Amino acid sequence: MKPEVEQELAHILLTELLAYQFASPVRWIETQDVFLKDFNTERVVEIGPSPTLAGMAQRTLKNKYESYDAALSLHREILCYSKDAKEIYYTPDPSIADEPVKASLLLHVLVAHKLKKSLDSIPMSKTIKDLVGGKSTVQNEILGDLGKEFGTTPEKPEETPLEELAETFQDTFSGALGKQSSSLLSRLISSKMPGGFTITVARKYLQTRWGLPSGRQDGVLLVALSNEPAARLGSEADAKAFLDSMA
Amino acid sequence: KYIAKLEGASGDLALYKDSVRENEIVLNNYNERV
Amino acid sequence: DVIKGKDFEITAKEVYDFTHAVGNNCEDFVSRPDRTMLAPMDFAIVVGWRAIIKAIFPNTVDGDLLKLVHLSNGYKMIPGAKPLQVGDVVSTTAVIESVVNQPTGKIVDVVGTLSRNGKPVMEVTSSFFYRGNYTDFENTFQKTVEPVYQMHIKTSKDIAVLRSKEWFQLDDEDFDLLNKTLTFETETEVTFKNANIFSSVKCFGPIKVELPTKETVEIGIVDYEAGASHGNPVVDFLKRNGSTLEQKVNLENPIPIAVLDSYTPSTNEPYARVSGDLNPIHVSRHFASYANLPGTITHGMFSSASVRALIENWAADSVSSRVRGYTCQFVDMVLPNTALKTSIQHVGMINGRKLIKFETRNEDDVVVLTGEAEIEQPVTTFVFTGQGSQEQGMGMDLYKTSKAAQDVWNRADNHFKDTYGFSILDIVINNPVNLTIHFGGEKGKRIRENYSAMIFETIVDGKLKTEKIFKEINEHSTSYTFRSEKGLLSATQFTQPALTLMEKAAFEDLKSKGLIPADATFAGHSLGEYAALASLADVMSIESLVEVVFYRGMTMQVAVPRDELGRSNYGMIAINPGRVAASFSQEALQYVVERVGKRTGWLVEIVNYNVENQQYVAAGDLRALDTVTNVLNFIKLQKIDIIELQKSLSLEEVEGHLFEIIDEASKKSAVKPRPLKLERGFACIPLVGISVPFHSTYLMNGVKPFKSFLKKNIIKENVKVARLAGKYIPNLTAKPFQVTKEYFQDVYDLTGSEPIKEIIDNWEKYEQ
Amino acid sequence: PGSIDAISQVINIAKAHPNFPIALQWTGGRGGGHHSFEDAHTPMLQMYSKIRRHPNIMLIFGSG
Amino acid sequence: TLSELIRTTLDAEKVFTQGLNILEWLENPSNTPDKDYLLSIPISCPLIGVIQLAHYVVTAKLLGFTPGELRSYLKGATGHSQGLVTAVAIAETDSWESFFVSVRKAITVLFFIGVRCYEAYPNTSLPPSILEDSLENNEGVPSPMLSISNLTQEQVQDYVNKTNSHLPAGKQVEISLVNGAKNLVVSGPPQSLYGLNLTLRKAKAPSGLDQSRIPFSERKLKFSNRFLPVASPFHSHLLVPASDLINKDLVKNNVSFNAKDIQIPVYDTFDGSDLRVLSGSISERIVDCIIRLPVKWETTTQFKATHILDFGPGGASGLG
Repeated sequence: MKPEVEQELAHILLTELLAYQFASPVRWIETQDVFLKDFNTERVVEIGPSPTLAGMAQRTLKNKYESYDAALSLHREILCYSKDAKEIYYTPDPSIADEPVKASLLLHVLVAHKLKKSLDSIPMSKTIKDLVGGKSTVQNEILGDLGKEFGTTPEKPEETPLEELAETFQDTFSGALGKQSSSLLSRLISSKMPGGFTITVARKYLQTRWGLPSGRQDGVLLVALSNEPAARLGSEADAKAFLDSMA
Repeated sequence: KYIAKLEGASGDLALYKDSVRENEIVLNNYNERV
Repeated sequence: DVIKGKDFEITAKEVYDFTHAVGNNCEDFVSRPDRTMLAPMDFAIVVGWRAIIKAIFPNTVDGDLLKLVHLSNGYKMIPGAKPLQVGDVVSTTAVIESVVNQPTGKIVDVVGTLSRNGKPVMEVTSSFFYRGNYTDFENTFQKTVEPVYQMHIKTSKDIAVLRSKEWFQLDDEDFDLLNKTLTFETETEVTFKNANIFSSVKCFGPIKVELPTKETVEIGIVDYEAGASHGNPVVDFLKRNGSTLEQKVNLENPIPIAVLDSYTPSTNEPYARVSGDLNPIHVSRHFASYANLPGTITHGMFSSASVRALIENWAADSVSSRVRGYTCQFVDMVLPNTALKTSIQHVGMINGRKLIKFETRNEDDVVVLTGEAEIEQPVTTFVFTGQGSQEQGMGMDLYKTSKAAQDVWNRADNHFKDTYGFSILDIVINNPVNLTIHFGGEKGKRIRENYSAMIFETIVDGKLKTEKIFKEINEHSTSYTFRSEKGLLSATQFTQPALTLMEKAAFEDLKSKGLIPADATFAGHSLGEYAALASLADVMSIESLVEVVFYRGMTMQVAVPRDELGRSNYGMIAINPGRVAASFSQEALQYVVERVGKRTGWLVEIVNYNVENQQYVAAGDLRALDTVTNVLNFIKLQKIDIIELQKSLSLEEVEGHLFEIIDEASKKSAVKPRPLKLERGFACIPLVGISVPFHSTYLMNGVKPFKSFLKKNIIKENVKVARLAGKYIPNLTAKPFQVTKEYFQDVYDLTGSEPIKEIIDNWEKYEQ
Repeated sequence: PGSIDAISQVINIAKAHPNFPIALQWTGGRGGGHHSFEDAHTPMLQMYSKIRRHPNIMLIFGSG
Repeated sequence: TLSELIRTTLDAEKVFTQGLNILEWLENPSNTPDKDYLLSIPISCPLIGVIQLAHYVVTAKLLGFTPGELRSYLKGATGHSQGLVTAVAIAETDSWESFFVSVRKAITVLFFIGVRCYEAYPNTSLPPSILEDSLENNEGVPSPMLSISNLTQEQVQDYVNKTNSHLPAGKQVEISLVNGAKNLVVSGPPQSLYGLNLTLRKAKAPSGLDQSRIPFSERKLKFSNRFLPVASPFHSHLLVPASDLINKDLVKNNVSFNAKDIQIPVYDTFDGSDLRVLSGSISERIVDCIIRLPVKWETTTQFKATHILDFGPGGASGLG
């Protein structure tokens, strides 16, 4: 076929195609069942003010393309223009009085220290088995710590969120640090680089400069445990600026 | 929060709804006791 | 002279070996049965090596090959060809691009050309660096293949500039260059004298012009030939005055995709085996120490492949086909047992292809690898919405920002004012209740004549009638007024163009941002159909498009007699087959609807086959529509499971019963106030403000005026075959757009077109 | 006790006074009168282990 | 002996890229390979065996016992998935000199099981959209083995028949380990196991609910579904082509287990029977007990005893 004539045919063909589209039914079944099957479309983009055709495509795949999509390991992306602009344009968005320590703060610090993670990377509304990688030795090691720290635990504590599990301890717990947290703060000052000044001399600096009594003193030390520096810092003067940022 | 998160989007919504409905019955006893 | 390598049989063995060496675990390179094994684009170096590396060997290119530095390696899949299958026999063809003497040493650029069954498949581009001090200017040259440059000729000055250029040799001197599109396929030979001054500039190649018939023809030669020159005049001319075929468009903000840790192996032995890069400086310590290196280094080409595997993973979603062009700059060298930290950024688009830019650092936070990756969009289908959903100021947020949007609306709006004497924008933004068109002045007259010439065809008791729209409008008319109850925006001769504009506008923004694949398939629901064609194949101008869509709305408004006020005896209703009964299917509606129209005699038919067993639309007689919603109200309240007693209990006593069930709803709905208010019930939902049974057989009559109007606004030299073929899916013939006999036949079987049948009768116009 | 959490509380009472006998009268939701929402089986299967750690607990079953 | 088995076997060196000089990897931690490639099955399987044998040694030596004495005090022995081979090897040991010939077999077994199963079904790269989704749905890193806590065998079997109905033959999943009464492991393609995890997230409760005021038979189930950090589907129909090639690679490496050499009962991991009471080759059964046949652990730990010794890896995470 010569492209001069090929042109002429297509022109004529399309002309009656539109003329007679007008007065003959929309066979949108066989439309859908061509680009979904005969082309294996990985991404449909509905250009329109409402996701009408998105819905029509979405529910066609729900009905008869369950067995077919899984059989090809074919991931499908359904997008409308109006709703799903950001995926199509590729422009996502960036996204002083003394008080005994809370169980909610102490719980967060014991979990954050064991996971080697920061004091804000852990959200409180999350179960213990969730924010662990299912390691389980890490899981029961945390539960082993909470047994030492608070004493009596609820039943399956690793299935109730830290936010929910905080108030349960808060009732029977009051101020006094105890076994596990003291031993971790025993390491924090000893293993790191308050080289000259021990626990007692570190306590008096918070009480003198900032004006924090015993209850407030412990809470600042727990934040320092979650923000453990781990680099061999030199003198007292750097270690004073460490306790300043933690306060 | 779990209402307002899912309301933005119907299974596992009525189960949040009668959970906060039940807490209002217990809370109605508390301030009556107060 | 050209270097050719041995034809290379790809084996299931050699790919499997190569993947484990580099650590590419992508699904496409694993022997799953049925779905053959692919070979990576990295694997080309294994094929290419024997030819490519030969380029640096001759006596005239004299270098200490110990102090060679692998600078950059680039792959480029030619457009259209599929990547390497397991069964492929691959011919290699290595051409050297550039030998150049710089102060610090000599740069060698090599261009491999892999061949499958005689077709080019991909270009392998390697740059190599001999360190030292070379006065080798005689054996120093630059034979490049410049990319294709295209010029749009618009003005009488663009032509006059080209006529001033000696190297613009035409075959026909008189040839008309006005409003044409020249494409320049250019290569250029250069020989040197100094590090800066060229001894011989030679630039040539054919000059093709874009024809209306989609294929180009060569009627022009570039013939530049100089002596002692400084730069290539011809290329710099085409940079500024023309443009490339493909335009890169940066995002507003680059997106960090991922930051990943790929590690170098303990030894370079396993890569050396599969690659054929047995270079001793990678493997033997004493050789390494002789080259003044900090020990046995990891292969350049290992690092390239390793990073590419993550690019393939994290940007192409575990698919080998999508990655189109990968280049890799080697900044510094890499030791075994090192921890490479590669950051991946999606930075830009080029006509529906993503630009990936990556950056790999070691432990010491030193730049090691940079490069670019052209990656395809997934397989894409654009589907354009139909009527129904239209609010005040729809897509006006997009009009304010996008330059491309501003183009679409305004150019249309300028036509609406200059031809039909209103602002379509005014309509969208304000949604007025009454609009008055005035025909005063010479310009007013032309608009009035444009309202006159509108026609339609309805069957009036006897025969056809070529009655015109707007009976009020004559040669003595001064005003015509458009009247609505709520606003003109919901009166369908305004709804339709606005909807069409919004969608087209949206598209052209995406096209301007280069978010449109070349190989995208497209269709549109009823109206969107038109927008789709204007969008993806430039079938009509914006000018010619909105004209038709406007005329469509007009012919739809009048085809039904609606005497009383804005109230006809026709309408349409949306049905949910699932709501009435869990067994009620397609094949249940095709009985009920066909029977209600055969029994009553009143026309009712299915017009929208949208969602299977969830969303269908029936249009026709409002009396016949009140029956169907009541018959479907009856089967939902009985809930007498249809598959149990369809043919299993009462064989064709359904026809007796369905009638009995019809004739107590049929003879109940015939005694209603004449233009009957329709209500909703349990499955059938009425489409509000829809008064016309469009897509029914009723309006087969008024096509000859609609066709003849399409013929004026769709010119033959505005229809690209290539940009429609197996991409366009109409609504009439839900099969890919193909120009073949079986397609023409399938249309006429539904249509009854005399212009179509006169083509099938002599399909022997293969001979011009 | 009605719930898993209530069994726990009983246990902690038995820990406090290990010499004093405690009748642990378990009742599921199936019993007559003021009843819980708990299956008879599920909580006992969970808690039996920790119950029988304390000898002074005398475990009694009811409800139906 | 493994460095030996690299050159002895046809195509091992390309699978074993980074060598197996584990001496240098431990004595100098800087030369140690990555933590992504050690977890690959041809190098993981035998090294885990080594650890189990090592725990047996550090037991026996501190007692002053010869291994022949330590096995004699055992009434019985068995092994979870690949520990079963190392269990039978403990039944064979007699003295410190005739210990290393059992060490040579536990390796041969594990080694070829590791290699040939990597050949039969190697794990592939996952789409990151599936990967990212599973991470924030708190399921593990997608892998061919999926652990289901807190469901009856019945309850799991319902939720696999739903998934397997929509799958063709060569991609179906199956219950592979029955660890506890309510502790199951399903194996199959990681792609397919994601599709199973879709169905699971439907019927599961958000963890911060407090179901305390819902009737029990209307409560949503509160269970843990997550992938296992492995690189191969063990006890799956996917690995049946490996089965034939491993028995053939025991014959050429002069390794078989005989009923008379083993002096304690070793418990079959599917029957719970004694392996000593077979007519055919013991090695051929031990392969099928790992590669094809599932593991009903409950019926395996059927024996009555007072004390059980978990030498197995993990410690607190251990089988014990």
